[PDB]
Amino acid sequence: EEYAVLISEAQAIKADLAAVEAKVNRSTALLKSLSAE
Amino acid sequence: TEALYQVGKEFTSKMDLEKPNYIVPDYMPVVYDKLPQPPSHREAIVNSCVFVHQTLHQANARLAKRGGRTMAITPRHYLDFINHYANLFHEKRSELEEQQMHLNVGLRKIKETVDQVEELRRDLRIKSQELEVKNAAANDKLKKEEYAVLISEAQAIKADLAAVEAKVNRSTALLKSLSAERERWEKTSETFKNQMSTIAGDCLLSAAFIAYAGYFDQQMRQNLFTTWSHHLQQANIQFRTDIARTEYLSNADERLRWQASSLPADDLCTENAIMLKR
Amino acid sequence: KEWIPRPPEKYALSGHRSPVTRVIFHPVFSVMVSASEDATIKVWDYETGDFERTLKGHTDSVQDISFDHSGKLLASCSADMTIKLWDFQGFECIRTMHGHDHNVSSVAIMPNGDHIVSASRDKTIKMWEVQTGYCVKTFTGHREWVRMVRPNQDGTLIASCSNDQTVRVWVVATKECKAELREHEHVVECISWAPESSYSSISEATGSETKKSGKPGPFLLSGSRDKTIKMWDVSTGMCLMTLVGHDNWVRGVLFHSGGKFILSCADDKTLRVWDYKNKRCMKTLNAHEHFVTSLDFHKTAPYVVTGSVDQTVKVWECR
Repeated sequence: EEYAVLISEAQAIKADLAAVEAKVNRSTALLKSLSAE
Repeated sequence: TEALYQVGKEFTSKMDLEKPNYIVPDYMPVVYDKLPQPPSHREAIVNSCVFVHQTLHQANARLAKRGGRTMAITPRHYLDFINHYANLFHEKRSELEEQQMHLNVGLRKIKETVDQVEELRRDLRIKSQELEVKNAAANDKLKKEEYAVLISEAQAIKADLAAVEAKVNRSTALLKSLSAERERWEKTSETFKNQMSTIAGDCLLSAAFIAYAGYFDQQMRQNLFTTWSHHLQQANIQFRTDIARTEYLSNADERLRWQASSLPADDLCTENAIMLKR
Repeated sequence: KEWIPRPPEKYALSGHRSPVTRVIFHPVFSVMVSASEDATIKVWDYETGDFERTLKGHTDSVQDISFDHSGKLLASCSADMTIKLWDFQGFECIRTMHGHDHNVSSVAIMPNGDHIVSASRDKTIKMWEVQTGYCVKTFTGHREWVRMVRPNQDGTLIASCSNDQTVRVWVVATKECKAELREHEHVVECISWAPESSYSSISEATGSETKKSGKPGPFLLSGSRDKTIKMWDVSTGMCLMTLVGHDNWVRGVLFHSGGKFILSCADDKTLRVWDYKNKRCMKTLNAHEHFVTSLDFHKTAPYVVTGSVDQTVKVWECR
């Protein structure tokens, strides 16, 4: 019962990890575009 | 008297001054001799204007008899009186119409708000039932990879439900805040039709006060205003007897600005400032 | 004469801060008057598209406006339960008639120029005097909201269209519904009758037989939300032809000044001009990006104007 809750918390943490990784990649692309500036 | 009546008719001809349910009093204060026996509302208004002009002559005669000093009452005084009457009528009618339009827009916005709040109620119950079925399916199927996906979607739906609940309580807090505003606007909108009925008499009194009662002291100003109000009452012309002339002819911002200019905080001083303005 | 609006526009007049409800032409002057939902009536110059002035006396949304034969007065109705008479020389409200409960929908002045007719949600039609302002006789018989009302060319016959599926024609003298028409598929919304220039043009279009007097009799036109425009006979009350092809709800219908084509708008966002004698000219003209509300045809000038919900009034050349 609580086991499904804990695996759902793991799914939450992996969704947050994916969002953070996407943000990091997007910002890295942004800085790579602003090198000349 | 005939010249004054004709001038009043011709000048105040583009003003509404029409009351379909006007009731002719049994004893009409006939000022103009050739006034029609069943006078209309406009004719009563012009007769009241002529009565005001002659009341100024009576006041001057009284002051001369008492040994006081009087100023000549000329037809230019009557011309200023009717000009002020027209200007005040137009200004007050425009202000009242604009205020009522704004209030109607506000009430329509509030009604759309409550309708969208009910729509949020139904959206909330739909979201709750979808969450119930989703977590029921997740628990059933987990009890026998994609199953973690199902429970993650269930979690996302709970998060959306929490955001929707925040919107619920926030919109409800806003909705209850505007309760005093909505009720006061409803009362004002219901009283809008009554206020339009009293524009003619109030504007007549205010124009007479501005054009005529400037030179006299407080006692004579009050006597003239009382005489005009009694004549309007005898002629069945509606006017508000609750508001003050200073409050009617000026707004609080202008009064506050005048006090900043070292204007004494007096009713007579306020009336003098209004006359210096209008 | 054979005027027909063209896809190119001349000016896109946008001054209203709320959807435009009706647009009309001044009888004599080169003046366009548009009534919108922001309680304001705006005056334009259709020849050069210059804003002239606004009439902001109304409280709630203005629904319908109408001139008289001389164009010397402007009668307006609004949702604030009142009818305002505008003096077009000074552009000031001169008489505000009260009563006629709930949202007033339509207003019109007979060619006599002495009395006014109006429709509202209160399922009745009232009759007013322009000189005094007293409702002397009240018309009853409609069982629902009445949308539009239009008189004849001599101030004797009046028809009113309502949500109750009935387009019923009335008389000034005996106050009786001589013709009652309940046959539309859904709600009728707009009506307009036939000028004398088109009485002869109906005979070969429908094959109707002349009576003993020889006059074809007054005709009737009524557009209904069922996407159909149908032109009727007032004297008898039978259908003559049904015009089908409007994509969405129809909003306004009228006849070409020459009395040869049919020109009407609808909620299909397009202006459609149709031929009824030969079913030939089926031009469809996109007019507005959003729903089109009202329209009018100039009696002599080659100009047509359309009012829409997209806050704009548009003027089309006629060619």
